[PDB]
Amino acid sequence: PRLVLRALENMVRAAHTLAEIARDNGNEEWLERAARLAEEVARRAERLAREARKEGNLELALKALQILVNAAYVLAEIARDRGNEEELEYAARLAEEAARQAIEIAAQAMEEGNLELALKALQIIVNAAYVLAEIARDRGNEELLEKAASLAEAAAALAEAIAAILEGDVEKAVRAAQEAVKAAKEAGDNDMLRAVAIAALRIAKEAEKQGNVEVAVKAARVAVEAAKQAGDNDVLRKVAEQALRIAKEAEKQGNVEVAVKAARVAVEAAKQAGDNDVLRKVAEQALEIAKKAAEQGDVGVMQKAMDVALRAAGQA
Amino acid sequence: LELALKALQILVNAAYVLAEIARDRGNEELLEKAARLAEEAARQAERIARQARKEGNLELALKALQILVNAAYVLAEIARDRGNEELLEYAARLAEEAARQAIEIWAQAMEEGNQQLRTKAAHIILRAAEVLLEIARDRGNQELLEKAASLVDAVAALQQAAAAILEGDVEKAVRAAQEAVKAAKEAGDNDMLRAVAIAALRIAKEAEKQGNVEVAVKAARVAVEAAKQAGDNDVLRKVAEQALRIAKEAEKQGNVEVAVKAARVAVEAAKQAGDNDVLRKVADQALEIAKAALEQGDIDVAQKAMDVAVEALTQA
Amino acid sequence: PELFLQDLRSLVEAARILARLARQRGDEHALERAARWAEQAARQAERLARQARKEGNLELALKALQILVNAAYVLAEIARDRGNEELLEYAARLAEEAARQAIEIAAQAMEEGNFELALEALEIINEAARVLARIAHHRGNQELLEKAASLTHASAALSRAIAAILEGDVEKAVRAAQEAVKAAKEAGDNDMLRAVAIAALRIAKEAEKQGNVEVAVKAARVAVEAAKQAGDNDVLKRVSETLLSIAAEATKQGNSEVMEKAIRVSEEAEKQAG
Repeated sequence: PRLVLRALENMVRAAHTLAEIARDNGNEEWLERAARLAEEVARRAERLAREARKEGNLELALKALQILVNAAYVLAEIARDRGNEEELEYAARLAEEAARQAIEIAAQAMEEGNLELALKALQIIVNAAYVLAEIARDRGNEELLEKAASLAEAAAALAEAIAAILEGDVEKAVRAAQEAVKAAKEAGDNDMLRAVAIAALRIAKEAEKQGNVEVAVKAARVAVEAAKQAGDNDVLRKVAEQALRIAKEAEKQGNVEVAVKAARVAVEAAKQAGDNDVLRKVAEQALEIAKKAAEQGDVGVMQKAMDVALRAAGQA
Repeated sequence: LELALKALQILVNAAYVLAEIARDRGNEELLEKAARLAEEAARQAERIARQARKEGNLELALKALQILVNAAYVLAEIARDRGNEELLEYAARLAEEAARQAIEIWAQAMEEGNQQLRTKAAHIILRAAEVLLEIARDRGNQELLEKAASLVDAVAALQQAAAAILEGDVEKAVRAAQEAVKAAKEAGDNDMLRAVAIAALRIAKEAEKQGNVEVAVKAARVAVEAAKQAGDNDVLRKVAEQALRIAKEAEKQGNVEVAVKAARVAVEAAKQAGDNDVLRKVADQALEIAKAALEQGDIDVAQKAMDVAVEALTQA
Repeated sequence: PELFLQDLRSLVEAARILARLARQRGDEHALERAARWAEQAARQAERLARQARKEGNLELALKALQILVNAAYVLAEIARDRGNEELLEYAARLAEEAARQAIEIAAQAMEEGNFELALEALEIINEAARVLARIAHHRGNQELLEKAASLTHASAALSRAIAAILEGDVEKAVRAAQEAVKAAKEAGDNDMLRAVAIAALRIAKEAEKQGNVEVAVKAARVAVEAAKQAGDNDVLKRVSETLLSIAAEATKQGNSEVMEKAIRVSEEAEKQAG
């Protein structure tokens, strides 16, 4: 493992120097050798990343992704001065595939609650995005600048939100996440939005410990904003389970108004998935919320609990 | 705080790139957002930086300094291209406040001998001064640049002196310190006089073991210069104890001339102090030094020693 | 002395920053002082590096070489503006020597098969060329650029060859060695060729360990090529011996033709050793 990564990295150093030295002279063969090396490094690194995905060492994987980013920088540095779009297209395809792989790593890390790996992966996304941004300006594709910008902004907004989880200001974390989903949505990549949704799941999973069910519902409102673009049923089911957990805690806290609103988000998500088992479990708990609102004597909240439970039942 | 620090360290990279993208687009809304985020990153980092002064983990503190010093780079880059002197001044004032905080690390690490902190703090000063350089680069405000110049010149000597304390060449240590005080005094070092001053006492402790009290007193002549420029207060209480130790050794060595120079320094300092008990202890020894000079038959030296005794005792 | 490198590097950074401010101020006395700050670090670091060879901690040694590389960068950064070639000549001779001493460290590490240290030493070799090349860009001799580039080119191939051995494909390693010897032919340094021959011996030992004696013959054939171009008799002995080891393994596999080839090449290596 270690040796191979170091050797690839230092081969990228060599290619970087070879291109640096060549541009002072106009040695075309030094550029040709460098380009071939960087391509072979990328090709080997892709295999390495796929194998590492099976081996389960996420750190070796994300280090290979940083190596791929550095190699993409060397490819771009040659290609943009050489004046060729095809080499930039290969680099863009490599970079987007790497971004997808990074999103999958980030999803696993953020589901597991390894914020360390999450931050690392997000920084990898920022660096990858920076290569895409430098490509996109000089190639002439403002939408590819939008992809790069949103990728970098969203990744760093998630990192900021992670810092805010660690400081404990879940509202400020949600404020950052709201801007994150907006930024991601402005380019429109569902795969990044899958990572964003899983970050919102992390926020919700931590908020269950704190007991601020109102801010937890706002985090779920971010979660569905992303998940309603991405449409993966298991992500939506995880969102629904968190929303029901939040609703159950709001019942125990006696905040039946927040419980009804938690159900209102729960059904919003569950309606996208159409899973009958979820929708019946949701509607059943929504009648438990209506029973608790009646036991608290909150007439209008019980009328709303009825309305939400009924709309939930109306999907299955 | 390991994660939250790591996130802040990451965050700057995206903010920078986002500014580059926004500047390439001419998108002022993104530049404004990036400026606000960059400022907020400092406003977050300040929390750890002021808290660590209570909690005593200087390694976390110098990481927070590294975060601030790195983070300032984005504010500078945005603000110079935007032509915004208010933000440039905000960044420069933030860097000065950070320098006020950085002395805490530098002095404490030098005094305790936890030099693994000192190396990082010195590099942090270098980066901070370089940040002042790149704030100032196109602006031409030499008045700010005097800070960068004097600090980095002082660091070069201070770093050499810090090595010389481990190496034991007290003449090399003084050859450095002679320049260090010149810069400090020309600038108005403020608290950085402390970071000059503590080195002379730390040198003297070993210089007693080396027996070259003459060079130790050459260092003490700097120590009182820095003290007297500063108003170093209770640090004089350390100074006087070491001066009395130096004098007692100079008596064992029979070097009543160097003993009298040491006393002449000691009274100069104690006259600023006004600590009456210290002045009593100084006057008590000043008679003994005159007595040693009488025992040597060095009556001009005994005269000077008793002139010092009177000059001290007359403050009572 | 773990602080010493950290502080040495701080002086290199301080001289660099002083020189920026000095260039805003047009100050040749500051450029003198900055050069002196850097030179004080460089002279002491040269002694440290030469000394560490005796002490045998190669990690600390190559970490000290990093000081020389970064110092040489700052010295070029001054001298290219300052218009003095003597300082560039000092820095160039120092850097060329530092690369040569790095190659000596690398040869020791690769003979032991400490590929970890080998990659770290090769990393210094890869970077040291960058500084030499930035100097040559100002001095105008394209020959220095060619040398520097070729120096990276050979060490890059060695880095790849290590990766192929760690992946376990000795034929990919032999292919990489065939690239490495061509890169060394472009470079024209006997000490780089010794590093190549030492690697080719270690590759041949791996191919024997796998029983792929045919690939071992290719590896040794490159080894003797490199050694024959370089003129190192003690390498040629070690190679000729190793080729009889290959002939013995080929005999264990019953392959009389590969055994005969291994003897013929062992005999060539002996004939060159004299």
